[PDB]
Amino acid sequence: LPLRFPYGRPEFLGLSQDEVECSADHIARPILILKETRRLPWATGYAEVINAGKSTHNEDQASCEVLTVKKVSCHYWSLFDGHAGSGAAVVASRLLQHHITEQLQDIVDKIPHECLVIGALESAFKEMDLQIERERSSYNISGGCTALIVICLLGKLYVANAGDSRAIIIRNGEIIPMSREFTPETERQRLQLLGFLKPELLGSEFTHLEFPRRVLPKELGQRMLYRDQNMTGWAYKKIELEDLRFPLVCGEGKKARVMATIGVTRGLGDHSLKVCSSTLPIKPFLSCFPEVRIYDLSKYDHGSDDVLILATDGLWDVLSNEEVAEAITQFLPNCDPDDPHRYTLAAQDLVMRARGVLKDRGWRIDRLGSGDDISVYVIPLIHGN
Ligand SMILES: [Mn+2]
Ligand SMILES: [Mn+2]
Ligand SMILES: [Mn+2]
Repeated sequence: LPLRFPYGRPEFLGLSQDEVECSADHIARPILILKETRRLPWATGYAEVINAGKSTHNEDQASCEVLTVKKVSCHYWSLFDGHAGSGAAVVASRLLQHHITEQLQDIVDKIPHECLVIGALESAFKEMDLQIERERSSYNISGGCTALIVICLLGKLYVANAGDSRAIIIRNGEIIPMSREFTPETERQRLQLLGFLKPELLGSEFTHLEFPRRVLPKELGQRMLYRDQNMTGWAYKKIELEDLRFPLVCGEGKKARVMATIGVTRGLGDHSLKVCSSTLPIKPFLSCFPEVRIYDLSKYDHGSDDVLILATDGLWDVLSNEEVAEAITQFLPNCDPDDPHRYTLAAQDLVMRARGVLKDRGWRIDRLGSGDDISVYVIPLIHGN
């Protein structure tokens, strides 16, 4: 089938086709930034690298614009971390904002108003999914992608997250988390519940229960700790045949997985994803619905160095919130607070601090660099006062 949109890098980078090829160098790993002569809304800074060489395309995508919800002005920043291809990421980065605009036009003025714009976003994500499900048949939309977006609507920042990217606010050196990551660990109980009530999704290969280690057949009938979908701690249970299957949810942290395949549990796409060497679908245990978090901009007067950082797992997998905050409060004093390439250079710094430098034959931050794609938005919160 033909692609739905041609693969590329975020539009606002204004790249020629040859420049895109020139950026896909797994060796050089150029850290593409926004041009001096191309300004983004709020003077937002963006920086970007390609993987170390695990996939020939940069499967991260991003886009941002000022949209107009009329029967009006809504700032939009988006970050999509694609996997198993680039179709989802590209499509979502071109059409989600339109799904946002539409779902907003329906509520453009005893339910608080913020609950309608939240509901607008969760409805929007659901219709970006679906559209990817129908057009999957007529277009090549490969893989899936995590989606993290923020809109600005009437002085409130809505950060909607569906994936493992992360958005934090640094306000006077204080880090304010504006998203939470969605993993088998943070979301075990939603999954185990679904395995129990809809057992055919486990299909006699997975148990909805969870055990502290791999359950051997020599322990068949022994007492052993387990965790159930409505449990937080652990209890014993006489191991009983069915518990020899592979555990639906297993691992610890960046080790945790659902059905030994995927480590992130929300996002878009992946309608066809099945377990390795199985006919078992995966998308049931997934959710396109984001968690929206709100930030009222008028409740505080922002300096020049009070930023909103959006990055994909490529950054947060190697650097800590703290580490990021430090490196950003330490970089911005270097640039004239009136300079607008400021934040583009802050982003480029973050990317550099995570990409690393190619040592003997590896990338090193004597800690190791990041080999995932890295995309970083540094949004200045002064432009919202
Ligand atoms: Mn990816
Ligand atoms: Mn990740
Ligand atoms: Mn990634």
